[PDB]
Amino acid sequence: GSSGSSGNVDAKIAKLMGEGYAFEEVKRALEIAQNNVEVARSILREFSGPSSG
Amino acid sequence: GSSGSSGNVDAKIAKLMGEGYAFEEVKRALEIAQNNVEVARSILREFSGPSSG
Repeated sequence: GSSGSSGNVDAKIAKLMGEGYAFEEVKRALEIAQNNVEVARSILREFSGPSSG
Repeated sequence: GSSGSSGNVDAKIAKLMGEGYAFEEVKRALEIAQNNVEVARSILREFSGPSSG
């Protein structure tokens, strides 16, 4: 992506919440992930594990 | 740090292992962290979260 050294936090939370996760879980993921969306998606994947099919 | 665009993976695994975590745990943490030591620490703090004092 165009920038990889911080920027915003709330926009990232909104991003991950759109994947179908609760705000609380997302806030946890962005905290741990040093506020990175690309990285937070892996955290929520582990803590939730969504289905498909 | 000075540079964060991915890089060698072994050099990251071998770093977190020196903290006190097992290979299994470290390799996992790095994969979740998009192979980044700085974020892997926060992940190991969630799967282990060791004590001090």
